[PDB]
Amino acid sequence: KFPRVKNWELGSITYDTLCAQSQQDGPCTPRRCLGSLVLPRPAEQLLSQARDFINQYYSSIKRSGSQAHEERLQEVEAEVASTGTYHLRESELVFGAKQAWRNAPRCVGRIQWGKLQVFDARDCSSAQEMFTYICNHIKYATNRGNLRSAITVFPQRAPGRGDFRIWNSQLVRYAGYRQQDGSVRGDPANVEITELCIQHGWTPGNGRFDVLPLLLQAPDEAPELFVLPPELVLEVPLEHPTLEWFAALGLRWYALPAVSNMLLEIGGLEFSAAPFSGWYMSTEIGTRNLCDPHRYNILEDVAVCMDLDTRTTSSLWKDKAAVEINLAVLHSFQLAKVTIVDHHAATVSFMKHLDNEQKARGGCPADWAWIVPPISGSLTPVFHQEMVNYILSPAFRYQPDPW
Amino acid sequence: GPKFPRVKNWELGSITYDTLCAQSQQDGPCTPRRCLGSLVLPPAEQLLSQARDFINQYYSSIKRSGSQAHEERLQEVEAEVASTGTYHLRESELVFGAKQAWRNAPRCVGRIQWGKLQVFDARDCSSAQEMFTYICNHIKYATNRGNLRSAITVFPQRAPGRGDFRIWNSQLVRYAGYRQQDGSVRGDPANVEITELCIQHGWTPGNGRFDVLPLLLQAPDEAPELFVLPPELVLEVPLEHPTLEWFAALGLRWYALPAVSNMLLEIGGLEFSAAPFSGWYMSTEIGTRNLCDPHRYNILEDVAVCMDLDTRTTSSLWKDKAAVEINLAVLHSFQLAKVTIVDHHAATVSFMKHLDNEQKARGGCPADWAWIVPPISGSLTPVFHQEMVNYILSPAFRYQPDPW
Ligand code: HEM
Ligand code: HEM
Ligand SMILES: Fc1cccc([C@@H]2C[C@H]2CNCCc2ccnc(-n3ccnc3)n2)c1
Ligand SMILES: Fc1cccc([C@@H]2C[C@H]2CNCCc2ccnc(-n3ccnc3)n2)c1
Ligand SMILES: C[C@H](O)[C@H](O)[C@H]1CNc2nc(N)[nH]c(=O)c2N1
Ligand SMILES: C[C@H](O)[C@H](O)[C@H]1CNc2nc(N)[nH]c(=O)c2N1
Ligand SMILES: [Zn+2]
Repeated sequence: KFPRVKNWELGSITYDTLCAQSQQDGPCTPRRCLGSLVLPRPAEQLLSQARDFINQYYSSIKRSGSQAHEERLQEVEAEVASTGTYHLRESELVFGAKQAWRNAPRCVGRIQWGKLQVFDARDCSSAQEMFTYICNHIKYATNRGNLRSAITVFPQRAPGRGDFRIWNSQLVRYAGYRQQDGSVRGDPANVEITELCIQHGWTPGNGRFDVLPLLLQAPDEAPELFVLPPELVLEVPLEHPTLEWFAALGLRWYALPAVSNMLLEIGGLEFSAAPFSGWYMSTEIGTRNLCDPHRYNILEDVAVCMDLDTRTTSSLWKDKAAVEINLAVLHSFQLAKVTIVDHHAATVSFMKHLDNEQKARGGCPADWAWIVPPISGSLTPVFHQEMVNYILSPAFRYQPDPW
Repeated sequence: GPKFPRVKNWELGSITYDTLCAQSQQDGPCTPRRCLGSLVLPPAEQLLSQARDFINQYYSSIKRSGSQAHEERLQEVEAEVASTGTYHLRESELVFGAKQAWRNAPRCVGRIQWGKLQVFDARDCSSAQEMFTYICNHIKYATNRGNLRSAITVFPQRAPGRGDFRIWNSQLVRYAGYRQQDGSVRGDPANVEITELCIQHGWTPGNGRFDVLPLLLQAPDEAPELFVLPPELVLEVPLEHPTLEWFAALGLRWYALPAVSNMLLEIGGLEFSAAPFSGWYMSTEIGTRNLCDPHRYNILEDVAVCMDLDTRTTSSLWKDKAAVEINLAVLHSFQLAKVTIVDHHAATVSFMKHLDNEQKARGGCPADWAWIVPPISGSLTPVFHQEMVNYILSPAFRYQPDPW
């Protein structure tokens, strides 16, 4: 019933009892484990999800069974009975957003979970207003390089009405231009979104690091294009502490990691546009974004500037170049006074979070394959830590692309 | 469309479906409620159905399903179980089964080599002394003066009303771990218990960082007997670095032959409690895990100090830098010494070729992503980007409790 979780570096053992509170099935069965997969393959339901969330909320403020708790359940029930849905109070919304971050099994930054600035954008009626809200989010979150975690929450989904959506997967993303020679200029992950922007009237550049406009969509309307004021998008030129030629590569990356295509679920309510941001863990940039074969793919270039032997895998040229690239990102961000956390510091804080959560809730949902960094896996403490994965609500969730 | 797990490669955008998992007869640890896949360790009628299933697998592999010889073997196996409670594998059945168990092992990245496995039948073994002889032969053959060859030696199966053949050591070759008076450990902390067991059984212990352990071998219903491997049979490689000249002065070394000796080999319901197998190392096994794990030799800080790195801050990436050079040293030294080894790049590439082979041959391949992805430079290898389905097929290798 209760999974036994072991750390193999320390020999310590916990028991996850929190998993029992999961109301949603993952993709695994006793026959086969599908844990390495990236994506998933009435009014009484909503009401039960609502009562549960409201119960969580009043529990969190040490007010269970109190009159305001009882009265709040009646409101929710009254509203659902009459309208098929209900609405959250701002304080409840704030609670729900923090819990969803807390419950996100793939996020290594969760030690920070209680410190989230929540912007209520539920009074938004147009793409233009979404743009204003997003611009303020970016300004606030970026804070001249001293990054602060934030989420802005747009109006919830409603029956038989189009969703508010941000079409971009992040608020800040570099264009990928499919050249005719089959190659890709810029970021290949973004070829499609780049093409949608062009179709909807965007004048493209021809750089490797052209910041994309946002396609914002108000319900049942064509999306609208919005260029971000370049002074809002903080960026960090990449150079290397000891290799002078590195800066010549023309490499750079943006400060603000803001996810804008995930769905936020709270108490049965769904928020289809609720962009959030924290700060980068350096491997996301140095390893995945810059070195993935299907991304900027710079490994061989850097390796050659380092005069390494590309001819054979056994010279570990890839491993060597990857380390210098990650060191460059960390150095550069530190020099530009922009918040960043290395994979060692991050995983150490995550272990502390696991311990905090073990005492607070009896467990912590974690996706080992995502928590372990893409380089130097076993060099970090989380590699040696068993982990249980499961879905708790409030939750962040993937959703289909609006097109 | 298809009612089977959809598996995606995110580097190449290609998709497959695993139909093979439908053949899984054993539940793993996961449920729809929670995934437990990161966990390291999470009656005649029964035997007969396992036996019938294996015999069917065997006759399929030789393309004789439905044949007279197929149906006679089924009747032959059921008769044996009916009168003895158990049965016995033909020689070629054992060879097939051993290979299929390796082919089926979700955690082994070396499975491209699965068809090339030398199977030594030792089911006639009747003493601990004889077990030692068979093991020495295995080591000699498998080591082959550095030109390593995959092999397994199969000792007699569990018999009802009789004690097991057991090799107490977790590997045929492992280094002693001596608990110190200050609480530290000299040698390999992984092997402290087995080391103390060897001493309790009369071994005269050394006091180096790399003393080869003797073997504790247990014949049925007898106390384990102790055997020292003649040093010339145990091939070792002193570790040096191709450019850092001081690395050789660290006096680090590792053994050539990676031989797992404590796992249970299950075929058709028959259980072989002693069936040691060996391949060749993937270099990260030694350079990253054995040498840099905090609870193993833990040499990262020592090497980083020699490299004059800033060990006072995480953001200098001193651990990453040191780990790279250690792995390079491992590869460089094995190659210099002409001892077979494979780096994590070549290994993972070959495993991808294996996935493609198995997709065509069986409609999938059970694989443990957390074990297949190497402990350094994960996303720089192609397997990181490959979704993987994990499930238990049989024949299988399984963990089994330590015999003490
Ligand atoms: C404060 C510093 C933060 C750090 C260092 C951090 C770190 C990370 C990292 C490295 C990932 C893996 C992403 C990937 O590799 O694609 C991740 C995932 C995730 N994080 Fe964070 N995060 C932070 C803040 C936040 C905040 C404020 C939220 C929400 C309010 C959040 C929610 C999530 C979610 C839902 C995922 C999974 C994304 C997906 O499945 O694509 N994180 N985090
Ligand atoms: C020929 C070259 C081989 C290579 C490069 C190789 C590689 C590996 C590696 C890297 C692991 C992970 C073990 C760990 O990290 O602790 C592993 C596990 C495993 N291998 Fe191999 N292997 C090879 C040959 C063999 C052979 C001949 C067999 C059996 C017939 C085998 C069966 C297994 C099994 C059962 C495991 C799981 C071990 C466990 O769970 O503790 N491998 N292999
Ligand atoms: F096609 C796809 C289907 C599912 C997921 C995919 C890639 C994994 C999703 C990216 N995951 C989040 C990436 C990201 C980017 C920027 N910031 C964060 N971030 C910020 C705070 N915490 C995480 N995360 C592609
Ligand atoms: F206490 C424990 C409980 C379960 C597993 C554990 C460690 C993971 C098992 C070691 N796994 C095998 C390591 C190994 C060593 C030498 N050779 C191989 N090998 C040889 C061919 N293929 C793999 N494997 C401890
Ligand atoms: C197939 C595999 O699950 C996929 O490559 C995962 C692995 N772990 C990851 N971990 C993080 N942090 N981010 C990712 O995108 C992925 N991708
Ligand atoms: C907790 C985690 O499951 C454990 O440390 C695993 C991770 N992946 C591994 N992968 C391999 N190849 N070998 C291992 O011993 C482990 N250990
Ligand atoms: Zn699972």
